Amino acid sequence: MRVDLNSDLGESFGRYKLGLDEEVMKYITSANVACGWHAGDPLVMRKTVRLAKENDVQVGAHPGYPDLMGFGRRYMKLTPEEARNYILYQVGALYAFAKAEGLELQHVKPHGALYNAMVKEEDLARAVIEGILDFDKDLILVTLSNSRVADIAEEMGLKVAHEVFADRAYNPDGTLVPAVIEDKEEIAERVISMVKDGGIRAINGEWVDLKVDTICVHGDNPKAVEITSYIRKVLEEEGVKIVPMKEFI
Amino acid sequence: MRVDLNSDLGESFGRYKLGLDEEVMKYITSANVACGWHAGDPLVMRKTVRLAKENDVQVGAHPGYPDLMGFGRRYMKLTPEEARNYILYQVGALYAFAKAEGLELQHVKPHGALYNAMVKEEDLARAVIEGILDFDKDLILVTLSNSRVADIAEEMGLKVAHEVFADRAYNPDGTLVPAVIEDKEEIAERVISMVKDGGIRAINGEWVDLKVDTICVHGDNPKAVEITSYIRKVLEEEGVKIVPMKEFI
Amino acid sequence: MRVDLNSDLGESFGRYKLGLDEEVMKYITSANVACGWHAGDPLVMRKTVRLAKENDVQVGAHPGYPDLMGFGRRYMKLTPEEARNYILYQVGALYAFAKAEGLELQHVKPHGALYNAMVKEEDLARAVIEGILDFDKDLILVTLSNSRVADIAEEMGLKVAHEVFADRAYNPDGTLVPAVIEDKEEIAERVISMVKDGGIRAINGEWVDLKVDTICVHGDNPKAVEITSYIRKVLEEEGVKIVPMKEFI
Amino acid sequence: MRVDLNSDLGESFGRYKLGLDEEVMKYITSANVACGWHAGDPLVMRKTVRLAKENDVQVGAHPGYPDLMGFGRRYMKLTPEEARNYILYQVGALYAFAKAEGLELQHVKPHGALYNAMVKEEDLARAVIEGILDFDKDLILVTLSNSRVADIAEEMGLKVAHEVFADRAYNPDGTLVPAVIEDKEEIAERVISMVKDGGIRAINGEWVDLKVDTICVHGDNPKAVEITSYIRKVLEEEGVKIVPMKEFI
Repeated sequence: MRVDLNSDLGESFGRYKLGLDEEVMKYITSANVACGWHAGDPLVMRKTVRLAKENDVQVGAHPGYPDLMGFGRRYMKLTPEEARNYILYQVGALYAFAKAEGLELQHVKPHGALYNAMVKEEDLARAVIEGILDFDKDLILVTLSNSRVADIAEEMGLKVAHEVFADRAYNPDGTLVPAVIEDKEEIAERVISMVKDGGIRAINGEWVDLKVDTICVHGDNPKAVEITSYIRKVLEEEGVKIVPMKEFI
Repeated sequence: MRVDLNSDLGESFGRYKLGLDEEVMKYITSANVACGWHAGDPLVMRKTVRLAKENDVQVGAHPGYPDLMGFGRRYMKLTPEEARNYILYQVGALYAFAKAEGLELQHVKPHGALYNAMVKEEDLARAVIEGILDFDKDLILVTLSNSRVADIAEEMGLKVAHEVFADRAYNPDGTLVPAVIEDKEEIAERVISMVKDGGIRAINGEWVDLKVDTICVHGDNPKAVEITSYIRKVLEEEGVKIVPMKEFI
Repeated sequence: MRVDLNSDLGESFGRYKLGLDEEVMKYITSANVACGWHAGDPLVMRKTVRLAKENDVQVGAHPGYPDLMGFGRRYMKLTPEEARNYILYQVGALYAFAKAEGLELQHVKPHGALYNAMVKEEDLARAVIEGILDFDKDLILVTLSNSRVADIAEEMGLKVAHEVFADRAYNPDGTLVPAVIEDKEEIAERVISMVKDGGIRAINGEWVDLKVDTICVHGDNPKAVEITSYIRKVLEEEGVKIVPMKEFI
Repeated sequence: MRVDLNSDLGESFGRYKLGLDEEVMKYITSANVACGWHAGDPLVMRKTVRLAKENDVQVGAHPGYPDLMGFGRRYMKLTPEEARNYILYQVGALYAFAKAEGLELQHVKPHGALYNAMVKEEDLARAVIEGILDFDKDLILVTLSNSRVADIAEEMGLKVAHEVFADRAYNPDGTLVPAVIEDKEEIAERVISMVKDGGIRAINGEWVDLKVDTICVHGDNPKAVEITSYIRKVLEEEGVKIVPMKEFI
């Protein structure tokens, strides 16, 4: 068993500090760094990439819609070429920071509403993938496990990592319900089911098959960091190899 | 005699078309593409880089202050690390587009107020140069001919190209007066003096020594494109080799 | 017969000049001034309001989505309270300029994608109307002639002006086709049919009943200004009283 | 003895919560609400104004430079007409929210770098005051106690409130040192000296005469709220009347 632990970092902006990046960076293998559009800024990006380097964490881009006010959690209708180039712009911006710190970008994980819209609109998913291919065909796309987005990525020649969410309730079709488990013990249970059994039961009890390459964890507060630490703890005890996506995708 | 002809392009934004990029691209050797902060956007950047590729024009970054409303022509007080990373962010953003089109970035020419502030503040000039070095130590910095900025670049190990302005009046110290010659014949005269004699007379008649590596030309309207075409015309007749900076810097 | 002529003005931004505001201001009765979100800025707003005052033109707000890059022509999913307060913010911003010039705001006409989304989503139309009511219950909402938006405005107690587009093709249901008549003679024909006959034929020939309170005209270029002048010309010859909405709504 | 207690509120933005507005709103008499340029947004503005109404707190505008990334703490060179209209825009935006909640704006207190720049540049101070006069000549300007800005306001016909900072060290000339007292007991001491003795000693021991109309207090965290509560506590014990500026300016 092998799995990657990813977390959205560098989500602070200007005067506002969001999350506990340095703390959670001690448990994850991959960081999805905001690119200044839905969150983050140059100073936050440089700091986050530096922290990743010091913690031996892989850096990937976390592009989003041009909506700071909405934290990229609101749908914006974009043409395919707009989405393609908007993704390209953000990946390049973050790349400069990885380069400045002697690191290489590993992946690209779209943020919030963009992530959700790609799952629902195949043309948008294709546009985003095209933007990634424009920059580096070796980049790994992080998307919803077993989703059509993954099939499209494979069809277009882009490596893809199937992402699961242990603290989120699932619908029978594999999509997430718009319930969020809060106790670390229960979350740990779900993590084990996913890695050990390749699935989890949906809110109606139906079994959902899941490909597990990476698990999204959080570090918004001490409590979240606590849960993340425990997830790592349990995975280690189960003999699961915790390694970055680049090592097995 | 050899010289590069550079022009600020991709200065359009959203709905607004600024300049005649495709037309002027036929006469220049280097394009300074806006990076979305003071002007430009992802679509404009992609289009401008594509046009450069088709016209065999070298692409360089034209970063500016985060002030769209002011077109980057207003001073903003930045800390050295802010300036360093703000430059890095914009260079990376443009790099993605050059990469997408199979091109390599050649230079970095700061825009408007940032360009002027670097000439006046050595600590700011150093911060910008550090940001460029963070990305690619092979990039060429375009700055005011014979200015202290050029000396600082050399001291820090960054190649630098001395820029002159044939349609701008000069002060005895080599800085530009905050008068803009309008007739192409007169502008052509100044171009010849600079390349042929390594200088020009200031507004008070005093001779100003100038190192001439690149000449800034414009394409804001048919008239400007006309002047630019004539400048190329006259330089050709004088036996001057018109080639991109990378070939001789 | 009476009718108002409105035009979207103050759509310039920063360095970019858009349209021929001063010229077209000589023919219209109402100006819809951008509020800095999809276009416009403080200087453009002050200038446009000053021009309206000098030309005895009524000023109204032209709020849009927070998307400068897309000129407010892209749908953004907003919650009802977000839309309500986003409208309120923009109306207040423009109000300050009307006040500074001794003028009172007459109306509110949503811009681009927001205008279109209101026609399609009753909850969004209601949210926008609530925002207007929050500021001044005497403001007139400009919306698509005979649309459900108008009925909602009436139900909520807000005066509404039915808007028609003489240079746009219509669908049988009263909505516009996503064709734009270009010859002023033909446009003039449509203007006459609307004011004289209270309707126009859709693209399939079916008659469309239209309430005509205000006609949207343009001034993007000399040609558009030419058409606008002609529209005024023909309306005058037909004995139609050209007056601002406040005089008859 | 009478004094107003003001605090910068509504400084949150989008996803980011800054300060403890509702808590500190229980001790102050005047709130300086951000206008969306350096901080704040429509939802934060509406919420803050609603909270002020519920706590019987006066609302004033807290305009700043168009620099979210820098939280308005960075100098930006503006022309007098730019500053005038930039202030006007923000005051109007906030006014809409006060109006929506049945409240009237009481004052205008510039934020961060703009506040500091006005103290240093008389032409900028004049431009800001002109912008306020453009909107409502009855608005009160909050500025540095005994500063030239206050004299300019008086000369231009705008009421002005002299502001002091009990937790900040002073220079002999009345300006603040770029030290911040942290213990509430010491801060309380300074508050008493200012209200009781009309002054405080500068860092070098020299007595500084101060006009005391309003005291800036904070609510960034429980500790700051604690200090603010204590300040109110001590002022009450000293028999000082704590009332909003409009009641005595």
